[PDB]
Amino acid sequence: AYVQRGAIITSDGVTLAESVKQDDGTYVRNYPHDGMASHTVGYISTQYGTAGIESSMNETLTDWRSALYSMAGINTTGSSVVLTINSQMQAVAEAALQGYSGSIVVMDPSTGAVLAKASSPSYTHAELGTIIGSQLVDRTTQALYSPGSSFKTVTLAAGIDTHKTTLDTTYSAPGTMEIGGGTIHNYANEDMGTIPLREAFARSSNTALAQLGVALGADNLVSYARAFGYGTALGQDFSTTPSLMPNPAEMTTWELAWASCGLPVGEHASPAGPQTTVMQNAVIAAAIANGGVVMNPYIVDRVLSPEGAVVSTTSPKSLGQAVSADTAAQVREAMLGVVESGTGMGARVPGVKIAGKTGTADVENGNFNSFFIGFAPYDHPTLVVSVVIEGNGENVLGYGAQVGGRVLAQCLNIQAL
Ligand SMILES: *C(=O)[C@@H](NC(=O)COc1ccccc1)[C@@H]1N[C@@H](C(=O)O)C(C)(C)S1
Repeated sequence: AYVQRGAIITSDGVTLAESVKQDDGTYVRNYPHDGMASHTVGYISTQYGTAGIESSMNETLTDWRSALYSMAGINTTGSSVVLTINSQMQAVAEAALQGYSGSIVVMDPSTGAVLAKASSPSYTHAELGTIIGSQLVDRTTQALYSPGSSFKTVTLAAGIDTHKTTLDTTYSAPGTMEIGGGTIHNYANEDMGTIPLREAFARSSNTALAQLGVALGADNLVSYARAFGYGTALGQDFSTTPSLMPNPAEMTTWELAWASCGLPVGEHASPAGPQTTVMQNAVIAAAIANGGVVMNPYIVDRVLSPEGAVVSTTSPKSLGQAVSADTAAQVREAMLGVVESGTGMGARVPGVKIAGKTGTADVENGNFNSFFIGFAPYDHPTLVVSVVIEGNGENVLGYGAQVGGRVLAQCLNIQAL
């Protein structure tokens, strides 16, 4: 502890972590704006473990002289870390989760840079010096959720990219339908008649999208999911638990039908899926917004020497092209429909074209979660949002979309400055 640890700063210059020298000789870790991006800034605690940047960039932040403790402070001084996080967007995301459990990720679609990353409930660093699904879980990257209908984005992308369907192709979308010996149902058993795929997607018909998933087959469904990041521990410089899909060979038709609507119901050796992180949902939206090119997200922009010189800069890196540019353009158009006339009207913001996909998924004892992935502006997107609002007793139907749209609009205004 005699070696001064480097600082952690936002892209807009807000210091979130500093080490301060003491007369004693040692350094104490200070956290200005304590409470901001806590899970991302992280900590090193005996009781609570290690997390975030303090942990992952520990060496950067962290010979004859080594044998002398009195000289530790002299030779080495840790380098600082500038994050991609913008403090104003981070504040926007934190304000939007007040009163709720869940998370939000805002990301640049062309690079995968994480501009805001918020999990709720959260905590302060002061609180770690006391006794405390807890606040410590990072719901953006280390909690897995059934994505529900937000995953239809992947089903749609795969259907179009394999040239098995088009947005104007019609589908029967009844209230209930037998598939693989089990029943699939639209929400509220709504019978929508025969409708084009773009409308089945905007209105989020499970019966229609399940039919597409069965037409694709398990290999295709899983393969496309993986091409968007499933099975990868996303993040160049932060830890994300991989999103999961089953071994396609173990899937049944009924399982496949539900999986295509974002509900993991499989029973077999491999995991049931899809199970997703919010960060993964953001990566999917970004890929779609970025002409199909998937980017490995990152949260460190650059590293600075104690003197203030740039030691290294992170380079954006692609995880591949999951779908063609033509496919991505069709998926974007379908997502515009979700917001302009479908289940995502709550995301609309006057004067800006926002596109996205909603989902709602049942969890334990009558609880359900609301999801939204989206991007803006529709034409030439410069931001992507991914949201989950956990209901845990409260009815949060459509909340993801409302939070998502509000966050995108506020972040676009910040970008314009
Ligand atoms: C996708 O998520 C869909 N979900 C369902 O039909 C199951 O939905 C619910 C579970 C619990 C409580 C209420 C609904 C279809 N898409 C949803 C969406 O948010 O887009 C939906 C509610 C419109 S139906």
